[PDB]
Amino acid sequence: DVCKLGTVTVQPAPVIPLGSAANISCSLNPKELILLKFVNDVLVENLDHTGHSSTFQVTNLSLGMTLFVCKLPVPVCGVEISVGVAPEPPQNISCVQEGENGTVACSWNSGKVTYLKTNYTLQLSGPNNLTCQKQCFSDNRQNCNRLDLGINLSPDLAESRFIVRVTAINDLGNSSSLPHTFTFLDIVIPLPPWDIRINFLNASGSRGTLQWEDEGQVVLNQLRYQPLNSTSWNMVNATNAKGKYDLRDLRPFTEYEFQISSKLHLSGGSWSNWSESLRTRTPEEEPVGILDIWYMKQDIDYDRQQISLFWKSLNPSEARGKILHYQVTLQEVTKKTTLQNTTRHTSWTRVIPRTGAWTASVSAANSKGASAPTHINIVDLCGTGLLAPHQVSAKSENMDNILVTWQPPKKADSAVREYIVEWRALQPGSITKFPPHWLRIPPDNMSALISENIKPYICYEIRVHALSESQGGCSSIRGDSKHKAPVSGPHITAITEKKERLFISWTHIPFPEQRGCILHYRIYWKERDSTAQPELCEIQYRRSQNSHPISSLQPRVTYVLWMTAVTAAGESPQGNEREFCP
Amino acid sequence: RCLSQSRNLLKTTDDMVKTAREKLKHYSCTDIDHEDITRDQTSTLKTCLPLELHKNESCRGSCLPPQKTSLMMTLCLGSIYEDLKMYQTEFQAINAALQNHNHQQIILDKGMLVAIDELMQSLNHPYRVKMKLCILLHAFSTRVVTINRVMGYLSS
Amino acid sequence: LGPRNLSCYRVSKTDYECSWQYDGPEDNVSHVLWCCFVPERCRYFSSGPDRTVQFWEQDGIPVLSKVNFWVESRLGNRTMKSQKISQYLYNWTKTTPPLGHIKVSQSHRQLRMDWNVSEEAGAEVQFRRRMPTTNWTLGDCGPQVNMSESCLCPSENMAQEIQIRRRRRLSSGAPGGPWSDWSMPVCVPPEVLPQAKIKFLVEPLNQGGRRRLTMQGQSPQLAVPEGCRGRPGAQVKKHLVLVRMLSCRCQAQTSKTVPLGKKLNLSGATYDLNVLAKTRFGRSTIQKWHLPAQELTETRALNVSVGGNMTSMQWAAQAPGTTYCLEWQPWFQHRNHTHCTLIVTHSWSSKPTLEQEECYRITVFASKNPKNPMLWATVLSSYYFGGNASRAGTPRHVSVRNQTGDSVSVEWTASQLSTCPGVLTQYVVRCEAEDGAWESEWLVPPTKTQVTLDGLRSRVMYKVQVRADTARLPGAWSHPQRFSF
Amino acid sequence: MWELEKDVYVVEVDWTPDAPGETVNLTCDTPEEDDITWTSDQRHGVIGSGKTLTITVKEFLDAGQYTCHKGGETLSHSHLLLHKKENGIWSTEILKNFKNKTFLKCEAPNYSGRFTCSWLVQRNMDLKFNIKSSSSSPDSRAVTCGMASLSAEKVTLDQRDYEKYSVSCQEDVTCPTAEETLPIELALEARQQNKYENYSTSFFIRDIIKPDPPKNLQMKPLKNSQVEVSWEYPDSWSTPHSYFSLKFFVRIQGAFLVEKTSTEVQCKGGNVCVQAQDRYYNSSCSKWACVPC
Ligand SMILES: *[C@@H]1O[C@H](CO)[C@@H](O[C@@H]2O[C@H](CO)[C@@H](O[C@@H]3O[C@H](CO)[C@@H](O)[C@H](O[C@H]4O[C@H](CO)[C@@H](O)[C@H](O)[C@@H]4O)[C@@H]3O)[C@H](O)[C@H]2NC(C)=O)[C@H](O)[C@H]1NC(C)=O
Ligand SMILES: *[C@@H]1O[C@H](CO)[C@@H](O)[C@H](O)[C@H]1NC(C)=O
Ligand SMILES: *[C@@H]1O[C@H](CO)[C@@H](O)[C@H](O)[C@H]1NC(C)=O
Ligand SMILES: *[C@@H]1O[C@H](CO)[C@@H](O)[C@H](O)[C@H]1NC(C)=O
Ligand SMILES: *[C@@H]1O[C@H](CO)[C@@H](O)[C@H](O)[C@H]1NC(C)=O
Ligand SMILES: *[C@@H]1O[C@H](CO)[C@@H](O)[C@H](O)[C@H]1NC(C)=O
Repeated sequence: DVCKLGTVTVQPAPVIPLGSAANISCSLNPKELILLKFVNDVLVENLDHTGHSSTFQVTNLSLGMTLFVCKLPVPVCGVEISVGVAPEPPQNISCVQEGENGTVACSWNSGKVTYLKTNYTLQLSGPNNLTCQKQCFSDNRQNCNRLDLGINLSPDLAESRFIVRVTAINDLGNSSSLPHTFTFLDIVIPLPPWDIRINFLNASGSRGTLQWEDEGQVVLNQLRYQPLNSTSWNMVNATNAKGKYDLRDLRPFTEYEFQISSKLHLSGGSWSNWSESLRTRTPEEEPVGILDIWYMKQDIDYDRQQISLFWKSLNPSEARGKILHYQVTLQEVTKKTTLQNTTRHTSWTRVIPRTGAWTASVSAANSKGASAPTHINIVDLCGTGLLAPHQVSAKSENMDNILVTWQPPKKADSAVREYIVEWRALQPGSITKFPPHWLRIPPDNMSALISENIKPYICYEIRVHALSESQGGCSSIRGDSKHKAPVSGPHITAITEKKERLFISWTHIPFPEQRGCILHYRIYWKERDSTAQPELCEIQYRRSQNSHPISSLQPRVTYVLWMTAVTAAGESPQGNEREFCP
Repeated sequence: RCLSQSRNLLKTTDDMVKTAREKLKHYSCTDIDHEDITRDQTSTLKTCLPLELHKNESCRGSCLPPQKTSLMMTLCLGSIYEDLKMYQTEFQAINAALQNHNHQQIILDKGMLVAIDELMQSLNHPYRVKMKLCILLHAFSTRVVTINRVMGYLSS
Repeated sequence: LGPRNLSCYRVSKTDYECSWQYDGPEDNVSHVLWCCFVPERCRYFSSGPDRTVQFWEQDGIPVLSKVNFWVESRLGNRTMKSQKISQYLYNWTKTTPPLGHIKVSQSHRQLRMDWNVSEEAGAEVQFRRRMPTTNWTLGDCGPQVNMSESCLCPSENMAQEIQIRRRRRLSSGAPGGPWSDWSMPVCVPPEVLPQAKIKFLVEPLNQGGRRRLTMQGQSPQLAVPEGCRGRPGAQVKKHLVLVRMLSCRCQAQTSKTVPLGKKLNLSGATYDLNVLAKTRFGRSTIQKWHLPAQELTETRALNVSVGGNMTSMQWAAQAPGTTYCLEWQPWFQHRNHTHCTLIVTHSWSSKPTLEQEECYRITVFASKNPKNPMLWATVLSSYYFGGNASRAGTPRHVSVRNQTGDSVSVEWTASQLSTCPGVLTQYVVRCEAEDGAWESEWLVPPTKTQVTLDGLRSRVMYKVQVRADTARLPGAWSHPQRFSF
Repeated sequence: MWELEKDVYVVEVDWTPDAPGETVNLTCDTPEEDDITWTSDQRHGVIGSGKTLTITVKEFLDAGQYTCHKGGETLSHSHLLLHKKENGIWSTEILKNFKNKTFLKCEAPNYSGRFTCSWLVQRNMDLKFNIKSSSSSPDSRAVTCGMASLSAEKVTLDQRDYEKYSVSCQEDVTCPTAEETLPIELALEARQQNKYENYSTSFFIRDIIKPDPPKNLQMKPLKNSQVEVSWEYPDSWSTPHSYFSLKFFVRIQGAFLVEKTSTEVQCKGGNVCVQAQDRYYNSSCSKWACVPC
C-alpha cells in the first residue's frame, strides 16, 4: 500500500458521537512523532521505544470532518475522522395527492443536519391490505425533505383511514417518528379546471356567461374577477355550478382578469390552486349622459353670421367605446327649420342668418349606436346689462389656479338658473384655432375655482353669462394667474403733431414680452438739457388702443420721449427713444 | 492523429496535477516518493527509444505510420497500451471510491479519462485513497510525457 | 599612554580578529599581539602599522579554551604594554550588518525598512540618520518579530541619509558581542518634490494647422548628504510629462506619456500638460499647464442640412478611409449637454440639442491612430447659427435723428448675430419715400452701428427699414420708422 | 572516530565551549615493541611514550600529523583531521551557498548522460575535494566521474566575489532507458588542511538540464514594418530533434512562446531576443540570443 512506515489505529471508530474523545495509536515498523490536526484543511492545531507505539487521547473535535496525520519530517500514515449525531425524530409530516389522476407524495421535516450521510424510509399502510415503501439518501449535497411514492390508489374509494410512517437511519443511531394517520377523504388536492371561456350576451357589459370543464363531482367553486384599475380581485362563491355560470353587475367596456378555484367537498378534500389568469375584453355600451356644447356668435354680417360648435369629452361614461360619428343638428325655434351635418372632430363652424332662435344638438355615435341627442337652447351671446353681474374678482394663490367670485346682479338671483363661465386667450386680431374652454356653475354656489387649461404668464379673458331662456346676462374681464416683470417695452413708432396735439402711435408688442397681463403704460417726456425728473403721463391699457394723444409742449424747444410698460408685479425697462423739436 | 490527442492528454493531466497540488497541499502531494504502478511489463521505458539512440540492442495498431515502420516499435506501442490499461483501471477504481464517502474536495475531471479512452480506441482493439491517487499522478505525469515524446517522434 | 582598549572577537563563523586603540604619536610605532595559555604555550603576531590582525581557526590558536591576550608597542628604545584580557572567542560574536539591498517602503510619515539576514535568529538593531546640512542623530529600533527584520523611520520632508547596524543580543537580554559596523548608506529622497518653474514656448499654428512645442531642458537640484550618490535619494530618477487632450473625447481615453525635452506637434485644441517626476517610490507630484485653443485664419467652406428628424453636414474632406471625430459645442450656453460623434458627410437623427437659436462650434478632427496626439489634424472649428436666423437677426430700437437740412443719422443696437463671428456679414438699410418715386439702399459693415443718409429731399415723408444679412440667408426687415423734416 | 583512508583518521568534536573531547588510540605500524617517541607538527617536544599512544582531541590544536619516531630513522606516521559539529547539525564553512540557499548546483546541456557540478568555495588555502556516487543498493545509479578543476569565474554574491570550483561528470548505464526512476545522488568530501566536510545532493537529470542559446538568428525585413525572425536548434542539444524538442520564448526590446523555427513580429526600436526552453518540464531556460532591430 502507501503507509509503508507503519499504521495508525482508532478507538472506537472513525465515526463518533458529538463531544466524545478518541484514542489514536500510531505504530511504526520495528527497526519526533508529531500529530497534525487540520480543521477544514486549515492548520489551526499543532504540537525510540515509545515511538514504536505511541498512543494519544484527542478531545474537543469540532463540528465536521478532520484529518490526523501521524508524522515521524516524513509522514507515516493518517486517518480521516468525522463527527455527527443521530437524526432527529422528524416532525410535521404531511402528504399530497393531485386530483383523480395523480399519485401520492409526502413531505416531512428532518430537523437538524447531522453533517453525515443518512437515509430515510417512508412506509404507507392501509386497509384492504395496501402498503408501499421508498427510501431517500440525504448527504452533504442532496437533501431529502420531500419524496414521491409513485402509486396512484383510487380516490373514489374514500372510506379508508391510512397510516403514514417516516423513519430515519444513520451510522450512529436510528430514530423514528409518530405513527401518523391520515383520512383519505381529504388527501386529494384537485387540479385546476380547463376551457374557462367568456361568452357575451344580452348586448350589455354587465351580463356574461363563464364556462369551464372539470370533474362532475366538484361541489364548490370560487371565481376571481377584477379590472386593471385596482389590484384587489372581486371574489364570488358558487355551489354546484356544473361547469357554467352567469355573471351580472359588471362594469362595461372594462378589461377583466379571470381565475377559478375548485373544491370537491364541503367537509372533505381541499381547495384548488388558481388557474391561468384570463384577459377578457368587455364590449361597449351606449352612454346615457349629457354633454354640454359651446358656441360663439361672430357677426360677419346681419344675414351671414358665424356660429361655432365646440365640445369636449373627458370621462369614460359619455364617450365610452370606439366613437367615430357625430351627427350635429341645428334647429330654429321660432320657425320650423333645421340643418344637419356629420362631423368627426370636436369643433365645427357654421353660417346662419341672425333671425330666429337657436337650439344646438349633437349626438355621440359609437359602434353600438348613437347616444341621447345632447341639445341646448341658445340665446344671444351678450344680453342686457340689467342682469349682467358686478365685477368678478379673480384671486390666484397658485400658478395653475384662479378663484373667481361674481356678485349677484342688481336683478334678483331667482331669474338666473345656471351660470356659464368661459376662458380664452388673447391675440392681436381674431383667433379660431384655439378653442375657448368652458365650465358650468349653478347660481346657488358662490364662486368658481378653475385649475385646468391655464398657463401662468399669459393674459387670458374670462367671461361669465347668466343663462336664461328669455334674456341672459353677460359680463367679461381679463386676468392672469401669475405674472412677472416684462423683459422690455415696445417701440415709439410714429409721431405726429396736429391741432395743437401730439399723437404717439405704436404697434402690438409680442406675446413673450408681456409674461402676464400688461396693465398700463407710463410715458415719460422731458427736455434734452433737463437732468431733473422727467414729467409723466399715464395710459390705462386697452387691447384695441394703439395711439395716444398728449397736450402741446413748449414750442421751439426739443423734447425727449420714452415709455415703459407697467404691470402689477413688475415694470418693463426703458425701450427706444424719440427726439422731437416742435 | 494520436499526436493531438496526446497533447490534449498532457494538458488535462497538467491541469489535474495542478488542482491536486492546490487542494491536497496538506496531504503528501509535493517530496516525490517516486514509485510507479507497473513493474513487470515495463518495456515502455526500455523499447520506446529512437533508432540512433540504441547502443546495446539486447535490452497491429493504427497510429504507427507506414513511413516509420519497425519490428521494434510495435513493442513500445503495446507496452504503452498495457500501461494505459493499468492506469485507467486503477483510476476508475479511485474515482469510484472517491464518491462513496462525503469528501468532494478533489474531482477528477473526465478530460483525461476520455483522452485515455480515445487513445485506447486508437492504439489497439478512507485516507489511503488520496495517497494512492497522488502517487498514481506523480508517476502518470512522467508517463504521459514519455508517451508524448514517442508519439511525436513516431508519427511525425 | 600607549596601547589601550584591547578587544579580540570573532567575525563570521570561521574567522577571528582583534583591535586596539593607541594613545600617543604614531611616527615609528610597532605593535605585537601576544596570545597564550596552558593546555605553557605562547604565540605572537606582528602587524606594524595595521591594527586588524586575523587568526582563523587553524592558525594554531585556541577558540575553545581560556586564553590571555596582551599588546606590546615598541618605540625607539622603549616598550609599553596595555592591560591583560582573558576570554573565550567562540561566543563573543560580531554580527554582520544587514547584508544585501535593504528594501525601503514609503507611507504618510512612515519609512519601513525590511531586510533579510543570513542567521535566522533575531538580534538587537540600531540606526543613525543624517540630514543634508546637520550632523547625525541616533535611534533604537526596539523589539521585533522574526528570518527577516523590520525597522521604522519618520519620513522627513526633504532627502536624508540613513544607516543601520546590529548586535547579536544574548538570550538573557544582555550584550553578547561587540557592536557591528554600519551598513552601506541608504539615501531617501524628499517625500514631496518641490517643483520649479520650467519653461514653455508658445507657437501659433501654421497654415496646415500645426503648432510646435519643444520643452526646455531644466531641472533643480536637491541638497543631499555626503554619501548620497548612485541612488535615487540624491536626484529624481527621471522626469516625464503627460499630455491629455480634452477636446475629442468621443473615442476611448488616450493620454500620452512623453520624456521631457523633445519636439511635439500639437493641434488647436485645449490641452492639459502634467509635469511629473518618477522617484524611487513612484510618480511624485504634478506641475499643471493649461493650453487654450487657437484657430486658423483661413476660413474654410462648410455645408449644413438640418430639419425634421434628419441632420447632416457635408464638406470636402482631404481623404476618406480614416476615422474622423466631429464635435458640437454651443458656445452661448454653459455646455451642459455634451454631444460628439466618432466616424464627406455624417448622417444622424435630430434631437433637441442642436436645434436651438444659439451659436454652435463645429470642430472636425482627422485621426489615424488612437495612441498618439500627432495624427489629429485640425480640419476646421467653425461657428454656425441654427434655426431661423432672420427672426433673430432683426435689429431692435432703431432710432433716427436729424443732423442737417438734408441728412439724418440712423443708429441701432447690434443684433444677436453681431457677437457671433463668421456669420454676420452686412447691414442693409432701405430708405423709401411714401409716394413710391424714390427707393434707395445703403450698405453698412457689421462693425458699425450707425449710418448717415444724405441727399434727402425736404418736406417729403420717408419710411426707413433695417435688416441684417448673413452668408446663406437674408434677414427680415425691422419695424418701419416714419419721419419728415 | 573513523578511518577515512590508509593511515588517515577523521574524528568529530562537539564544537561547544563546555563539553569534553574524544579519546583515540594510535598504534605505530611497526612490530618492534619498546619505548618510542611520538611528536607532532603542532607542537615541539616528545608527546607520547610507547607504541600505542592515547590522545584526546577537542580542538584544532590537537589534530594534524602524528609521527612515531626513534633516532635518525622515521618509523611511521598517521594523519588526524577533525569534523566540526554544533547542536547536532554539522558545520559547513568551506563552501558558500548560492542565491538559492543550496550548495552544489549541477547542470546538464542535454540528455547524453553528462553534466557539470559547480560549487562556491570561500578560500583557497589547501582545498582538496572528491566526487563519488554514494550508492547503497546494487541497483542505485552510478556515476564514473573524476577530478575537480578550478574555474576562473568569480561570481559576486552579497557584494563579495567567490570562486566557482567545477567538475565535469558523466553518468553511465550499460544500455539506455527512456526515463529515469532512481535519482543521481552525489557525495562531496571537502577538506581544508585539517577540516573535513561532507555534502550531499540528489537530482534526476531532467529538472536541471539547461539548453544552449540559438545559434543562427536572422531578421528578414517585411512590408508594413513587420519582420521574420528565425533561429535554429543548437548543435550541442541531443538527437533527434523530434523525440527531444524545445520551446522558444521570444521577446522584443512579457514574452510569447512558440515551437516553430520562424516567427512574424514587429520591432519597437531596440533588439529582439529569443530563449530556448524544454517544452515539457520547467527545466531551466537558456540565455538570450539577440539582433538589434
Ligand atoms: C560524511 O560524514 C558523515 C559524518 O557526519 C559520515 O557519517 C559517519 O560515517 C562513519 C563511517 O560511515 C561512521 O563511523 C562508523 O560508526 C559506527 C557506529 O558509530 C561503527 O559501527 C563503524 O565501524 C566501522 O569501522 C570499524 C573499524 O574500522 C569496523 O570494524 C566496522 O566493521 C565498521 O566498518 C564506523 O566507525 C560515523 O559514526 C558516522 N557519523 C555519524 C553517524 O554521526 C558519513 O559516513 C560521511 N560520508 C558520506 C558519504 O556521507
Ligand atoms: C483510551 O485508552 C484508555 C486506556 O488505554 C482508556 O481508559 C480509555 O477508555 C480509552 N478511550 C477510548 C475512547 O477508547
Ligand atoms: C434501532 O437501533 C437499536 C440499537 O441497538 C436496535 O436495538 C433496534 O432494533 C433498531 N431498530 C430498528 C427498527 O432499526
Ligand atoms: C561563552 O561561553 C563560556 C563557556 O564557559 C561562558 O563562560 C561565557 O560566559 C560565554 N560568554 C562569553 C561572552 O564569553
Ligand atoms: C527575503 O526573502 C524572501 C523569501 O521568503 C523574499 O520573498 C524577499 O523578497 C526577500 N527580501 C526582503 C524581504 O527584503
Ligand atoms: C423665418 O421667419 C420669417 C418671419 O416669420 C419667415 O418669413 C420665414 O419664412 C422664416 N423662415 C424659416 C426657414 O422658418
